[PDB]
Order: sequence, then C-alpha cells, then structure tokens
Amino acid sequence: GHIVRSPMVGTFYRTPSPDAKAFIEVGQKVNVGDTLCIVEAMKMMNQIEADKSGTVKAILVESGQPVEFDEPLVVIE
Amino acid sequence: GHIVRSPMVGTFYRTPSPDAKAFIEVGQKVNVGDTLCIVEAMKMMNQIEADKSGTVKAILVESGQPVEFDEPLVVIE
Amino acid sequence: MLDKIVIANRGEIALRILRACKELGIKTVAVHSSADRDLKHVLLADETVCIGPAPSVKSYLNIPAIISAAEITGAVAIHPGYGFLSENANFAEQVERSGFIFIGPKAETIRLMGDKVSAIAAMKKAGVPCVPGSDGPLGDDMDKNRAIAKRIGYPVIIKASGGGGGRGMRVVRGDAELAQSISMTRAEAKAAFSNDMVYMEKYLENPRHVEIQVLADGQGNAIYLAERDCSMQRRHQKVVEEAPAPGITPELRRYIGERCAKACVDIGYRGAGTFEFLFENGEFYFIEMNTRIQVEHPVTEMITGVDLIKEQLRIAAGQPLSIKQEEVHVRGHAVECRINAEDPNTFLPSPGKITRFHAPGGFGVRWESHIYAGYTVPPYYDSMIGKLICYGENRDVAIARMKNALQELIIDGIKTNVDLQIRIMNDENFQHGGTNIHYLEKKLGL
Amino acid sequence: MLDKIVIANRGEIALRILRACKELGIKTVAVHSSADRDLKHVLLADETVCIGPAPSVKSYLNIPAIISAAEITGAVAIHPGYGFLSENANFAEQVERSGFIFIGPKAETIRLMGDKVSAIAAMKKAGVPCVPGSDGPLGDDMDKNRAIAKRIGYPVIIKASGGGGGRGMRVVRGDAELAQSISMTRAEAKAAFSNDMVYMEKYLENPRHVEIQVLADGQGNAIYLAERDCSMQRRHQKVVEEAPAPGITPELRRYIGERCAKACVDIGYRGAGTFEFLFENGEFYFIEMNTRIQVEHPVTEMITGVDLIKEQLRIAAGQPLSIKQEEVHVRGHAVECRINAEDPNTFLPSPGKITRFHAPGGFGVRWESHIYAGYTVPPYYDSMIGKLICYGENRDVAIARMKNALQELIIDGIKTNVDLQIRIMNDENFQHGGTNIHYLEKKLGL
Amino acid sequence: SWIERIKSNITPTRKASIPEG
Ligand SMILES: Nc1ncnc2c1ncn2[C@@H]1O[C@H](COP(=O)(O)OP(=O)(O)O)[C@@H](O)[C@H]1O
Ligand SMILES: Nc1ncnc2c1ncn2[C@@H]1O[C@H](COP(=O)(O)OP(=O)(O)O)[C@@H](O)[C@H]1O
Ligand SMILES: *C(=O)CCCC[C@@H]1SC[C@@H]2NC(=O)N[C@@H]21
Ligand SMILES: *C(=O)CCCC[C@@H]1SC[C@@H]2NC(=O)N[C@@H]21
Ligand SMILES: [Mg+2]
Ligand SMILES: [Mg+2]
Repeated sequence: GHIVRSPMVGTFYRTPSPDAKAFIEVGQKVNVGDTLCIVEAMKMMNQIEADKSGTVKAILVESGQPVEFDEPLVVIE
Repeated sequence: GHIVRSPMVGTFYRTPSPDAKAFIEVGQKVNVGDTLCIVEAMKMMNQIEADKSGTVKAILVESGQPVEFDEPLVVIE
Repeated sequence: MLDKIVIANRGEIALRILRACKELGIKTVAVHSSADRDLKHVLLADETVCIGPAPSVKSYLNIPAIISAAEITGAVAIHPGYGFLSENANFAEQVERSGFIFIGPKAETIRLMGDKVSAIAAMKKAGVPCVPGSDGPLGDDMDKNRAIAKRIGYPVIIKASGGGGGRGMRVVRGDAELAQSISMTRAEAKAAFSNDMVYMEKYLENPRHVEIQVLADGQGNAIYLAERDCSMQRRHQKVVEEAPAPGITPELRRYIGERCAKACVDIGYRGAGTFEFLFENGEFYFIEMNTRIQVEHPVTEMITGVDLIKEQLRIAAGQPLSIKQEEVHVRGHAVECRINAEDPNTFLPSPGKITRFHAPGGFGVRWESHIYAGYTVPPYYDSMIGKLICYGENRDVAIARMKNALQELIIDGIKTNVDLQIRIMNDENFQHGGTNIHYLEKKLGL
Repeated sequence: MLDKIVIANRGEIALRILRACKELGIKTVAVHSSADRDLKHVLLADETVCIGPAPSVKSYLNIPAIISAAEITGAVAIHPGYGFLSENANFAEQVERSGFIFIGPKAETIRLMGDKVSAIAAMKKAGVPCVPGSDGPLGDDMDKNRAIAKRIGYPVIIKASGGGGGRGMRVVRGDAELAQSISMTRAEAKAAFSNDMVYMEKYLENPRHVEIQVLADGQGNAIYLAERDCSMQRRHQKVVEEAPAPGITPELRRYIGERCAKACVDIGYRGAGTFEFLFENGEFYFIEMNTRIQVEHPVTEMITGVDLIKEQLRIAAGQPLSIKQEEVHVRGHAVECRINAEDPNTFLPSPGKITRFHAPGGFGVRWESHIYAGYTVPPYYDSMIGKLICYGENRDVAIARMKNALQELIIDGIKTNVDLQIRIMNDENFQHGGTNIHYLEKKLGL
Repeated sequence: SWIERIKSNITPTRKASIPEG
C-alpha cells in the first residue's frame, strides 16, 4: 500500500488544463516515473512524478482541494 | 498489630508531673483500661487509654514533642 | 509584621493567604483535616498540623483544634479567609482572648453586622439607605405583619437573620402563605444555623446586585475600592462577577463609597469588608454586609491594583492604612468565573480524581486554584475547585479574554461547570451587560 | 482590520500571536513543520498547514512554503514573530510583492537597520549616541586597524555586521591576536550568516544592557514605552529581563526615549522595534536595534498595560497610533525569567517527553509557554520552552513573587534550567539591582 | 480537550491572487 505524498504546499489538480483529460484514474496503472497529478503553488505549475511502478489503488484528494506537505495524494498497490 | 493515635492536638508528655513516674514503659504490658500518655492542650492535660490489651512493643514519639490529630504514638501487639 | 500566622481554611483561599504570607516574609502554619494532606497549600506550607477527621464539623470548624495548632507552633495570628469560621464572632472573641491576633474585624463588629436586622438598623442610623421591610424581627402580630406587607407592597421575602450561602430564604407573593412560609423558614434556620430569628423585606424583581469593597484599619480611617456586579447568579449563589459594575457612573461610585466609608468609620470597622446592595432606578438599597474577604475580591485587586489580603495582614499587624482615597484609581475591567466540580446540568457535586489538568494562561489571565493532576477532590467540602479571572482595558476585551481562557482550560476525571461558563460568556445580553439578578435562571428556559 | 493572518513561527510567540488574534477577532492560520503537529497553538489555531519537514531550513525558513500557505488559506498578512525570518528583509519584500501584509517594518528599514555598520551611522546622523569604534567595516589595512584600535583604546571587540544571537563576537586585548581573531570571526560569519563583514568597537567592561521599546505607525508618530534591563546574560544570551531599569531616573528615561522616538521618525519606522543601549556613567551607547517584537517584551506590557502584539496588528492594518506619549505611565516593576530546556550544569539542550507539568499561578504571575504534560520537546529548534513574568508594585515584590512562582513550577522528564533561575533570584547583588552584563559569568565563575 | 483535535481540512473556496510575474 504505497502512498505518494505531495512535496509542496499548493492546490491539487488532475487535468493539466481546465478542459483536458485527467492524467490518471483509479484502475489504470502507472510506471516507475511519470506525471501523476499537479500541485499549483504561486503559479509555476508543478508536476508530481511517481517513485514506484504499480497500479493506482486509489486517489485521496479531489481537484481544487489545497494540499499541504506530506499530504497523501494517491495510493499505489 | 494495633496502633493508638492521638485524638487531639497538643504537646505530648509521658509523666503526669514534671518530676514523677511515667505511666508506661517499654516491656511491661497494658490492659484496655489504663492511661498510657498525657496530651496537654490549653493547660488541660488529657489522658489516653488503649483499647487492646497487649505488650508495649515500642513508643513512636518522645516526651515534650508536639503531636497532631491521628498521630501514631504507641503500637501494641 | 506578624512573625507567623495560621491559615484556618482550605482550597483557593488557603493558597491566596499562603502566597500573600510568603511575599511578606511571614511564616505559615497550614492546619488541615485528615483528608486534606494532598492540598497544594499544605504541601507548600512551612508547617502542617492535622486538626481533625475528614468532616468539616470536626476539623475545620473545631475552634479548640485550631487554637491548639496555633499554640504549639507559636503562631501570632489566625486568618480564617472566607466561610467556615470567618464570620463566627465566637471564634473571633476566643482567638483574641487566647492571645492570638484575629485577622479580621472585632468580635463586637462581627456580632453587630452579622445580625442582618441590627445591620440594617445601623445602616439606617449611619445614612445608608436600606430596602423597605419589617424594620425588625418578625413577631406574632399577624395583623401588623400583613399591614406592613400591604404598605410596602407585595411580593415579600422572608430571610433568616443568621442565614448564609443562599439558604433559608423564601419569597412570599401574598398573605395566604405568609405564616406557613415563615414557620417553615424558621424550622429550616433551626436545622441549619441553630437560630430561628427571621425578618421580612421588600422583594425587588429587577435589581442588580452591586457590592462595595471597603478597607478600614480600625483607627479612624477607611477607604472604598470600586464595586463589583455579581448579578449573574443561580440559586442565590454567584457564578460570574465583574468590576467595576457597568453603568455606575463615577458620581454614584463616589457617592456610595463615601457613605460606606463613613459607615465603617462610625461603627469602628477593622479589616476588609464588603457592603452588598441592590441597584435599581439609580438608587442603592443595602441588604447585608460581609465581614470577611470575599471570594470575588480578585476582580477588585486586578482593577485597583491593591493586594487586599496583604492589606488585611498589614492592618492586623496594626499598621495604619497607607493608601489614601485619592490614590485609589480604577483602570480597566475584570471578569471572574467560578469553576465548580459538579454536573453542569444536575448541579450536583462530582468528587473524584483529576486524571489530567492544564490550566489556562496568557496576558491578563489569573488562574487561582489548588487542583493539579492526580488530586482527588474529596466529597466532604464545597464543590469549588478554582476561580478564573481575566482583566482587560474594557469589558469586551475582558470577555474575549475569558472566552479564550475557558476554551484553554482542561479538567478531566470529574464533571465541571466549564461549559456552563462558556455559555454564559457567549450570551449576547451578558456581553451587553446590565442583566438583572434573575437573568441566569430565566436563561435556562424552565 | 485584518481578515486573516498566518503565524509563521512556533512555540511561545506563536501562542502570543494566536491569542492576540483571538482577542481581536482575527482568523489564524498556523503553519507548522511535520514534527510540530503537536504544538499547542497548532491545536488551537483555526487552520493548520504543514509547510515542511522537521528541519528549520526546510520548514520555517522556507519563504515559498509560507507564502503558499498564505495563498491557499486566503490570508492577508503574515506575522513572523521573532527568530527565523522576523529580521529578514528578503522575507519582507517577498511578502509585500505578493499582495500580503507584512506585520513589521518595511524591507528597506530592515535592510538599513539589519547591518550594524549602517545602523550606527544612521543613529549618529540622528543624534543617538553610539559606542566609539571602527566607524566602518574592517579591511586588510592592518596599520589602519591598529591605529584605530589605539585611538579608541583597548580592549576591543570584533562584531559581525550581520551577527545575531550573541555569536560572531571576539574580544581582543592586544595586537598579538588581532589578525587571528579577525580571521576566525570572518570564518564564523561566513559559516553562519553568509556575510564576512566585521567591524571593531570599544569594549566597555562595566555596562548595563538597557533597551528602549518604541511603537511607530509609519505616519510620523512614534512613542517610547519605558525601557528594560537585560544585564543578566550568559554568553551574551539573556536570562533575566526586567523593566523599568533600576536606577534610570525619569529625567534620563525621558531624555533617551524622546531621542529614540525622534530617530524612529527619522527613518520612517513602522511597527514595534527596540533600541539596545549600554548604560555606563549616565551615558547611553547604542549597539544595535531589533526590528521586531522582542522575546522579553512581556515585561514592558505589565508595567504600561499596553499590549504590544495587538499594537503591531493594528499598525499593520493601517490604523494610526491610538496612544499618546503622555498617556504612557509606568506603574510597577516586572521581572522575567526564560525557562530553557537544557542541562543546567552544561547548557546543552535536553529534548524529551514532559511527563509532569504544573504552571504557577497567583496575582501578577504570567506564564507564557506552549508546553503541556505529554508534550515531546523536539530537538531541531531552540531550547526555550517558556517564559515566566512576575509583576509587583516595586522591584522587591516582583522578585519575591518570582521566587514563589519558581518553586510552584514543575517540569519533569527533561533537564530544564529552573534551578539556575531560582539561584539567580536569591543572589544578593541581583536583589540590590544594577548589576553589569558580565556579572552572571563571574558569579558562575566557569 | 484541545489536545485531541479533529485535524479538519482546508476550505478550497478561499482564493488569493499572486502576480503572475
Ligand atoms: N430583599 C431582597 N430582594 C430581592 N432579592 C434578594 C433580597 N435579599 C436577598 N436577595 C437575593 O438573595 C441573594 C443573597 O442574599 P444575601 O442576603 O446576601 O444572603 P446570603 O447571606 O445567603 O448570601 C442576593 O444576591 C439576592 O439575589
Ligand atoms: N561594544 C560593546 N562593548 C561591550 N560589550 C558588547 C558590545 N557590543 C555588544 N556587547 C555584548 O554583546 C551583547 C549582544 O550585543 P548585540 O550587538 O545586541 O548582539 P546580538 O545581535 O548578537 O544580540 C551585549 O548585550 C553586550 O553584552
Ligand atoms: C492566478 O491568477 C491563478 C491561476 C490558476 C490556474 C489553475 S489551472 C486549473 C484551474 N483552472 C483555472 O482557470 N485556474 C486553475
Ligand atoms: C505553661 O505555660 C507551661 C507549663 C507546663 C509544663 C509541663 S507540666 C508537664 C511537663 N512536665 C514538665 O516538667 N513540664 C511540662
Ligand atoms: Mg450574600
Ligand atoms: Mg542584542
């Protein structure tokens, strides 16, 4: 049950654009490293890369919800 | 065994007079009805009577030492 | 100063006296019962003497025991604090005769002011207005009783002369139940205070309990220190005090203070006492006088800056009052809350161990109490465990400070009336101020 | 008014700012690290944001993280308290860039007063006396350095321009160790503050650290609130601070205070600051200025009745000064003692769980701390865990109250420096007052 | 009993504007 944690304080987003397809969704699995979600902070859109290959067990934070440091973002395997 | 404790507050004496014989001494046993020690309060020298007959094992206080309520004085076995 | 004194009390007031003694370089003897060996002031006192068993009637009301404790330890004074034997003229006379200074008024003054009828008569003599009433003890002339009641105007209240603590008081609405109410109140007084004397007084329905603090050295000097509005009461027992009373302009303050100081000088008062009143239509109506330091004195201390217990100790030593009336300045506003160990709903005592405890702190917040983590509140004594005083530059600041401090206080292992105090703090009418003495009971909506 | 503010600090100052906010009805955001989730103010704050891992360089010195917390929480101001980024001009200008209100002076003001080489020049321009010294940064012109040292007179002290907290200072008695002392001071400055600039000043041997507290709104108004006396220092880190300074007559007090206020007006200062002077022979000698609320500021609050943090919030909100110079009155004497968490015989920090804790109470005792029974003191941050301020109508009463309140205080489970404070209180020369900055090290003698 | 707090979540509706540059 690996948990990916947000590395910065910001607002959580799934789509890189307001009207674009979500980076990931529960089910569809991911790889060792790739964009998984967005945390916006002081503009400067930031991309969160997974540190572990695996399947997306779940996602704990909705889009637009502010996240803090060490905020559980997604659960993989 | 059993312990007799002062029921009032005042100075503790063992001889009824400044120069007289102590009511009791270590060794020689006592019975239920007998005076063991003198508690002086406001120039009134009350007397203390044990409740169980037995040997005077030891005296826990010293003459002229002020005592307080529920102060252990003598233990009878 | 006094070489050594005996603190014949317990709880918060015992700590208040112990701390005042320590600041003044006075040795302290802390007399306690057998169930009060873990009290904070007992563990901090210089000397400790056990005076009796757990019940109050055998330990803290045992005048011979306290005199003996003062004798063996070589004390030179006895401070009763409040409650127990503070207003016991027999205790005062016996202590003074035995050869120990009584930190308080004279025995004669305690006798005079304790009898509420004689107190009212003396106040009328000295120029202090009083509530219309029987103007004397009630007799068997029921015709005269009902004539007086009709003249003053119903409703009326029957109050025991030696009553205290809010007990032995009955309100009468008409002539129907006057005799029965009087008889049952007399029986209750016999059961409680061993004195059946009672008197009748007019019942004001919208008053504001206002009380004046007076310091007099017994040498012809006396001063007054602001006032206190103890309106917030339940079951005739105060819950929240404050000082100075809202709406009492400095003119009325100086007026009533001058009258009370003159009364103190005339009756030869000594020590610190409180003149209770009832405020309505801009006129005060004396009810009773407390011949002892009051539970809610910290508010006066915090607004005036005068340490009242240290002043008591200095007066008892004979020193004349060093504070002039013009030098007493009120600066701010203090609000006090009493914290009791009782059910907030059933208002019944809840003795028991305190598993955790974290007292409030910060700027302008005083926490006066004797409890700690692991203290076992005995069931044999009153249910008060502490007082919480908060001071600010105005009423609103003090009330906000009080809300924060109450939110910050933790008391677990027993049931405490902290939520009730928070509710009172959050009441809009209380924040506005000026509530009558019956507001709190009506707030319960029953 | 400020709708919401971020308390970019931790511990005791965070509680102070949160409690002032609660009084003023301001919403609070408490940014903490991942090891500070247990802090009392974090559990009492409205919104909490974890801004980084345990180390300070990653949590509280992270300007982007604090700005992001303010942004997501929708705050309008940031209170830096003291320490960390309070005197950071980069933080000031970077907070002001993003439309947030910096509760404190301007960025340019912090830059000007942030380096002592420029602050001394500004004060000399403004007429505030300064210690004779190098009157400029030290170069490699050794002949000039020794000529200056001879002119000012030995002994001399080398002080880093960006120095803080008492570090980066070396006392030099002769030319033999001048070069080596300068080299080591520069190395320490490089390793600590990223600024190797140093300057030489005269080394007074019997001064008294006397500092002035000043409130300015940045609109042409500035006032001075008494002073302090931080002469009880160890390794240039204060231990006992008190106000007003003993022996400073009202004439001298006003003379220094009015000049300090004029100097504040000169640089267009804003918010609350503090000028630090060395007192000797009735002459003040400026050394540095603190552009922030000071750790020992509670002593100035208990003698003037003026809440300094609420004043900072009001000034930041834009309101002008509501206190006139004539309205400031010093009434009493307060003595403070910093309670650190360290080995009393080795001054090494001692982190660990606090098993028991009981803060003292009483009339005029303030306990300013964030700890509680069951609080695990983290090792990453400074060792201070609380402050204890005691107030009285005179110095002797304050000292006696301090001695009483230090015994009533219990802190188990960690090694704390309470016994050091108790033995400092009992010292006879301290009770006399007017001791010099080097007195405590002489008393310890090691 | 503030020692045990619910650890609530931030309300997203609050918005702050930082200059883009
Ligand atoms: N004459 C009165 N009219 C109305 N209420 C009264 C009167 N006398 C007493 N009370 C109520 O009872 C309370 C306590 O009265 P008090 O005489 O001080 O008795 P105690 O000695 O029990 O404290 C007062 O604060 C008031 O609320
Ligand atoms: N010119 C000086 N002469 C003697 N002692 C000094 C001098 N400057 C500083 N000190 C000592 O160092 C302490 C701290 O100095 P300060 O300039 O305030 O540095 P910091 O910024 O580290 O607090 C002073 O209280 C004083 O004891
Ligand atoms: C600066 O003014 C705010 C920019 C916020 C950009 C992000 S991208 C996803 C959301 N859509 C949108 O328009 N704002 C959010
Ligand atoms: C009263 O002031 C003190 C006098 C009493 C002295 C008592 S009598 C019992 C003890 N025996 C003795 O020698 N002196 C003590
Ligand atoms: Mg009463
Ligand atoms: Mg300094």
